[PDB]
Amino acid sequence: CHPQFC
Amino acid sequence: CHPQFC
Amino acid sequence: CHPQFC
Amino acid sequence: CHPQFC
Amino acid sequence: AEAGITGTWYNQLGSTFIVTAGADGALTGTYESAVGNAESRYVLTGRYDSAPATDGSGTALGWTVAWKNNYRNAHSATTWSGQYVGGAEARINTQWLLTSGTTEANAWKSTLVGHDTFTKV
Amino acid sequence: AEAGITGTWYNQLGSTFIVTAGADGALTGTYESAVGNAESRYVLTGRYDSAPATDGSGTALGWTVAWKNNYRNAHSATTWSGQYVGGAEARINTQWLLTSGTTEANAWKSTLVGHDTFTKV
Amino acid sequence: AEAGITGTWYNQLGSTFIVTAGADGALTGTYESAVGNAESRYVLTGRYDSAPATDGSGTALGWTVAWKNNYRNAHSATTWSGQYVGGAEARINTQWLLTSGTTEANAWKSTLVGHDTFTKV
Amino acid sequence: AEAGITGTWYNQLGSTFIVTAGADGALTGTYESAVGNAESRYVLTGRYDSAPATDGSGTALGWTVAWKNNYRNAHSATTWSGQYVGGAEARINTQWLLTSGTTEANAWKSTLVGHDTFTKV
Repeated sequence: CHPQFC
Repeated sequence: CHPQFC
Repeated sequence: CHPQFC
Repeated sequence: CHPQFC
Repeated sequence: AEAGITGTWYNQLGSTFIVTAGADGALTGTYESAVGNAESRYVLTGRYDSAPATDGSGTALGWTVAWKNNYRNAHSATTWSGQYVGGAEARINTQWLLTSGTTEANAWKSTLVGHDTFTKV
Repeated sequence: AEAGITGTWYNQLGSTFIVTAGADGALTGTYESAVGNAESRYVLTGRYDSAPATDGSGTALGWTVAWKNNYRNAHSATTWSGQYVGGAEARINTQWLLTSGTTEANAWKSTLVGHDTFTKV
Repeated sequence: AEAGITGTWYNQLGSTFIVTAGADGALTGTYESAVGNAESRYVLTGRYDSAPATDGSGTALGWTVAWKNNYRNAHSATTWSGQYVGGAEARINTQWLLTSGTTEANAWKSTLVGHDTFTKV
Repeated sequence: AEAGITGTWYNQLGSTFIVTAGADGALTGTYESAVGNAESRYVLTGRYDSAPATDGSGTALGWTVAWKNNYRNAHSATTWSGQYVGGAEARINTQWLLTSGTTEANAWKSTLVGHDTFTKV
């Protein structure tokens, strides 16, 4: 649940 | 006018 | 241990 | 002679 | 997969390819960079990885076109890497790499990167 | 080119491929991810663009390996894009794309990028 | 350019960034990976190349986000490279690279590639 | 990290950059594409993600250079994405993206990809 999208 | 698209 | 290198 | 290398 | 991949695919810009997915991982066909003319037509070859899917995964695949035929020799080749997703709106989403043959001075500027989506419609 | 490409190639990390360059642009052979074992062995297929060179240019090429054989099915495929340069120290310089089959939630993290150089020694 | 770039941008997936384009090539602001929460918020910094355009060219630019703030430290950074195109439907089209910090064994799988388009609406 | 990153770095081809890593994730300095001349010199800006490491991981980072100064305006920008690894032979391994401003007809050929390693020596 990476920072970039979540 | 490269092969890929033209 | 992907196929590519291992 | 792009900026990056030249 | 396989039967799903076999057929005609179209991108946003007017290019078409036709592919047969063979029983042991083979992908063969022709890429036509413009749907009209009979040689904007170039040979394609690639591979796909078939597997039992239980969770709605795509099928990983790739192919190469070298840009030479009876009418043109562009001194370059493209590889597309991506995945097939089936269903009512089946698509193939790809990223690509185009390399041109250069002198060694120019080698650092030899490869472009981009992306393409193909649909059956 | 052609006769120049045909043979055995090695990278920095211990991988080997064996390729035949055929008369009309075909590239076929096997990639062995570790030189020892008889199946770290996978089928390869690709294309190269042959041309008259007067200025010491490389030859553009590409190939695909899907990561499935009788021992492993990794649900992924790699494409290598690059060029062959001949001579006393012939090499193939490449950039590559590895895509894995994902669910659609995970599609944005499906593709890795890197680079490889191959030599005859 | 400059005044054109300054403002709020949105992508297809729900992420937002806010940027000021400064007089001597500077780009500063915040990226919020989800429009709701006050820290999905991370610092951004980048540069743009301003020029006299007579032929409807885009403006080349880039920026970096490291994925650390008061709530999360993901041990990774993304760079976006692309161009701004203005008008009634102004957009920024980008390709990106995400690298994670790895051990040296894992270094070959450290970098993902993808693409994004941002609009004002 | 931080103190480790701060200093002068060199690549294989003759380029140099000088960077200060600041306490809250900031990276600032100058890239000189040729060590001689006082303007092959361009501003750089980026970010790094600092973390407690117990397993010999690299530190993820990125930076941007827009290719404009008092002597040249190349209508382009590069982003480098990678990681710092310290020690006796500290290096920064990167992949990069260079985008040029194009007309919309030419947008598909706007971005080159490559890679660079930097050392302190």
